Order: sequence, then C-alpha cells, then structure tokens
Amino acid sequence: LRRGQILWFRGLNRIQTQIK
Amino acid sequence: ADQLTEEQIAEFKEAFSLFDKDGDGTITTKELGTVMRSLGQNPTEAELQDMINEVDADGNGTIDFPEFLTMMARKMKDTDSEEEIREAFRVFDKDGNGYISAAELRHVMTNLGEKLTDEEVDEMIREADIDGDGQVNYEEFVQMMTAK
Ligand SMILES: [Ca+2]
Ligand SMILES: [Ca+2]
Ligand SMILES: [Ca+2]
Ligand SMILES: [Ca+2]
Repeated sequence: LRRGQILWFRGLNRIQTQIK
Repeated sequence: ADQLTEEQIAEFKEAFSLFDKDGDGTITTKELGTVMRSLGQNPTEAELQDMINEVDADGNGTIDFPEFLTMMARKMKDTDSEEEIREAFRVFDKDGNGYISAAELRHVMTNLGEKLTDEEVDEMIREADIDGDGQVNYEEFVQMMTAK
C-alpha cells in the first residue's frame, strides 16, 4: 500500500528471532 | 551550564556571516561548497553533505550560529536514555548520528534481508518519517514501534 510500515519494523524483528 | 557570551562569539558570527558569502545567516553545502571548491578545492560533492550533516546537531535545515558554535567549541556526544532497542539503534544508525534519513536503511535494510532500491529506501523513509521534517528521528522510531 504505502511500503515501509511494518516492513523495516519487521526487519529488526527478523534479527532478534535469529540474531545470528 | 555556562552561558556563552554573545559579544565575542558574535564576532565569530561576523565571520560565520561572511563565511556564508551571501548574508543569509545559514551555511549550507551551497555556499560552503562554493568556498570548499574554490578554496577548499577538495571536499567531495557528498563530503560537504557529510560535513553539513556532521554539524547538524539540531539538524533543523542547515548550519546556524549556535550549532556551528558548539561543534567548533566542544565535540562531546554523550547519551543517557537508550536502554532498549539500543542494539538495533546502533544497527540502524550506520553513519553515526541517530536519525535514519536513508543511508543506513539502504545498506542495513538491503543486507538485513531484502534489497530496498534507492526508490524504496527514499520513499519508505519519506512515508515512514512520521514527523516528516526531513529525516527520521529516533523519537518517532520508538513512538511508532515501541509506543502504541
Ligand atoms: Ca545561506
Ligand atoms: Ca542544523
Ligand atoms: Ca544515522
Ligand atoms: Ca522525523
């Protein structure tokens, strides 16, 4: 829709889940 | 702590006024670059931007007597607040300022998993920039993610 929201927010979340 | 004098400093301002070679009271890559090219004759096209962004302690628009005054006097940059999200904070600060205009996003968001072209990274941060002042200040970074 707008691109960004809950996109790069999830990005960080991505790390945490599998920090490495 | 300690109130800087407006008398002497102003003198520094007198230069900072001429330094602008225009009479605007604000030093930007425009005027700064002119001198940096005919005098400094070296600073890359992107450097003056890094030089301006480096002085943008307040990053309101361009160089101002006060911001340039501090950067010239002292060079301290402490921090006492970032308790959580401080990791992603350094992970997203890439350059090392605190705001993510796009640079950090570009590299960090392209290496983080996907590949945000110069178009996505630019617009995403444009629409993501809640305040929309020109950059993305952590204040919104958390208020949007952390704060409901
Ligand atoms: Ca100016
Ligand atoms: Ca500024
Ligand atoms: Ca930054
Ligand atoms: Ca902002």
